[PDB]
Amino acid sequence: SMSYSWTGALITPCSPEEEKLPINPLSNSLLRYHNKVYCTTSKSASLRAKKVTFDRMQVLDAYYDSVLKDIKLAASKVSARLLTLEEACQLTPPHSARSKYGFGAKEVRSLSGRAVNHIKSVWKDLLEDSQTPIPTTIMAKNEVFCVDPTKGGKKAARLIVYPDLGVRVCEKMALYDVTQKLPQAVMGASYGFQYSPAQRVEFLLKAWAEKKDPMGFSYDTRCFDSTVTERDIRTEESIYQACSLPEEARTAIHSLTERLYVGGPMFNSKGQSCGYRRCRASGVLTTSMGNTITCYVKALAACKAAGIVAPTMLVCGDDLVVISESQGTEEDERNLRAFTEAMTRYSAPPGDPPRPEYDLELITSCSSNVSVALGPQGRRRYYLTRDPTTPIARAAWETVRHSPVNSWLGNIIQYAPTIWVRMVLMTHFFSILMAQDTLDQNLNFEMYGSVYSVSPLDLPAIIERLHGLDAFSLHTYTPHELTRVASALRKLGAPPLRAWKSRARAVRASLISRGGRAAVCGRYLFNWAVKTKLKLTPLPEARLLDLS
Repeated sequence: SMSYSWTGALITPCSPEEEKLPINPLSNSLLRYHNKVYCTTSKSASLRAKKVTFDRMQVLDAYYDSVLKDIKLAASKVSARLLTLEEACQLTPPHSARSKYGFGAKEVRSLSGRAVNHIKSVWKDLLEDSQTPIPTTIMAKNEVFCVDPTKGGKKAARLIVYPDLGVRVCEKMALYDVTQKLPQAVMGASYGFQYSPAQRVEFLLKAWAEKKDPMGFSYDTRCFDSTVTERDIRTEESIYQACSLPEEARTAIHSLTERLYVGGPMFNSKGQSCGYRRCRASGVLTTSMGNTITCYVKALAACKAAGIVAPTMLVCGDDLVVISESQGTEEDERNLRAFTEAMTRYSAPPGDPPRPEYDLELITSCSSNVSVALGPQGRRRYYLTRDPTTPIARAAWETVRHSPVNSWLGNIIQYAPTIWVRMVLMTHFFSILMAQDTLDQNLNFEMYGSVYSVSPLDLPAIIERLHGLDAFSLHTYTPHELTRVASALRKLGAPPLRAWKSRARAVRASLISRGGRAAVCGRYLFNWAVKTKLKLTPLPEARLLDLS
């Protein structure tokens, strides 16, 4: 019923937090310097807590029961195995929060005796005790954004709840294989985390075109993790148990569910008792899978209850998109309210009220949207994009405060064909790499389910294999996309696109001077910056393949 209960103890930081940069070397232009970027910190943790703390009223119906039955049948078609202790240790990222038991990721990844022995006792404890709640640590996330004076004030920090390192390894042993198969088995094409950008585009276009008169909407649940009830979480376990799993995993899964996922005591960085959770914990292995499947179920039952006609959905955690047959604007608005009302009954209230959309380009799925531009031959070419405000804000921050994993490399790769990646991010970072003389240096970034290491000097081949040769020749972007990029640059206080184009020439010229891979980067990545474009022929792209 109540998402959380608090003792009064504060949510404390573990290190001194920085909220603003001393200098922003991206939003600077000879005579115009700005710094509108910020990082969330502990100071806003109490605000967040108040936002996410409320009573959940949940009431199901025949629509829900029916859909859940279908999903459990689908789940019985899956088989999963226990992960080996070694396999689980090997899946532990390099710098994940150390344990309070005398070891860190380093020791787990190398299987040191202390870590291994501890994990074995934890796992054993899961098999014996299925009741005792596992303590969790709660902390405020430090994420970078750009002030948006019109939409509102600075965002409050997100809260992150997670168990000790030893428990996190045991989660993988029991549910990792499941997290890799279950969502697709029960959702099929609707499971969003299975598509590369080109496929996501193909999916959205295909969904929009199959309707005689399309209408779509992206649902946004207000504090989704906070809306999922204990009932929802136990139901998720029955869905897992529907699978074909070894008795030992079933035991651990039930324990993990009753002692962790369902809820439990939270402590701050100081060890003080902070409160009690009765909703989704943000830092557990099953959060992405649990949210996705629970959102799909509620969403599918909602569509039926509301009478949504021929719905095709795409789910990405708590982000949901529905494309169906339009019934006329009047009827579509009535159907959406009905949908929203049902979602609310299922305890999945909306943040921003949903509204019908009749232009595919304006529908945001998994944070992105489809747009179009012209290829070298002049034909239409579709690609995935998104609002660049946050992505660039973080690129600026990561320019000054160098982090272990870079978000900018990831955005460049995932959004290579976008005009904001080509004219801003690429021009900026290649200029910064040559300034520091670190072009061939490998960097780490994230696409989820991993951290990848790559050299900027290999970007052109990576981009061709991922998006094709057209990624270097798109032109004539839509007025909606150009406007959005321009708005983003204004809010950031960065120079306009035409200025980046001036700079791109010098970057391109410098790269070509260095010859080698750098020269390729210059000719391919900046062919847009010159009037007399070069040829551009296939590269040794046919020598790689990605997982994410």
